[PDB]
Amino acid sequence: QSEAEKARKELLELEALSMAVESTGTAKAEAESRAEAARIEGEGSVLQAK
Amino acid sequence: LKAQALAIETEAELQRVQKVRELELVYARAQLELEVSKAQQLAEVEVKK
Repeated sequence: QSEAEKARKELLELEALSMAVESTGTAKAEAESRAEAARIEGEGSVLQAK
Repeated sequence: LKAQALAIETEAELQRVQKVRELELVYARAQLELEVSKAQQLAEVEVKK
């Protein structure tokens, strides 16, 4: 179990790189979508107010 | 961008408010000389009588 643990530390630190991706990628995606929609509304509001 | 639209509609609004109130001031002082015209002219018929 000391041998099935020196490798299991390696399986764990690779899951930490992978879980970084699933989380930073998900939050990056839902936030850049809201920033783009609000830019369209913002450039239109300048014209609409003109 | 929200500040650009706030400048556009502030410029528009003050163009109107200025153009309105300046014209209303002309009418306001024409009512005055007509008001003064009455008070002094009915005060003549009061004094002379």
